[PDB]
Amino acid sequence: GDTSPAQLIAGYEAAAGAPADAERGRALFLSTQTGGKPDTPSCTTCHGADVTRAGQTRTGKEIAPLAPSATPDRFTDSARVEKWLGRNCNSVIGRDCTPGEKADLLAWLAAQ
Ligand code: HEC
Repeated sequence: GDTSPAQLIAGYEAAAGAPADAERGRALFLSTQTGGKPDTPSCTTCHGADVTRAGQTRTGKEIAPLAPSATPDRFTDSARVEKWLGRNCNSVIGRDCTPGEKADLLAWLAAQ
C-alpha cells in the first residue's frame, strides 16, 4: 500500500509523545463503553473478541478478520486506517480516539 504498520504506529507515537502499549490497546478494544452509540458498545461488537476470525456488521454481514495474520493487507493504507478509526472510535467511545489510543490499538492489532 502506501505505508507499513510500523510507519503508522511510529507517527501516532510521535503525536502522542509516548510509545505504543499493546496491553492497553487490547484492554481498550475488548472494553464495553457507554459514551457512544447504543448499538456499538465495543470494538468487539463487530470485530469479535478474537480478531483472527471474521466479524459481523450490525446487520449480520461478514467483516474480514482484523488480524494481519488472517488478512494480509491490513494497516497498509494510511487514509483507510484514519477513515475507519474516525468513524469507529466515534460510534463506540463517542469521540475521536487520541493518538495514544490509536498507537496502542494498532500495536496490539498489528501483532495478531
Ligand atoms: C461496526 C459497526 C464496527 C465497529 C463497532 C468497529 N468497527 Fe472496525 N471496521 C468496521 C468495518 C465495516 C470496517 C471496514 C471493512 C474492512 O474490512 O476493513 C472496519 C475497519 C477498521 C479498521 C481499518 C483496517 C484497515 O484495513 O486498515 C480499523 C483500524 C478498525 N476497524 C478498528 C476498530 C476499532 C479500534 C474499533 C473500536 C473503536 C472498531 N474498529 C469498531 C466495523 C466496525
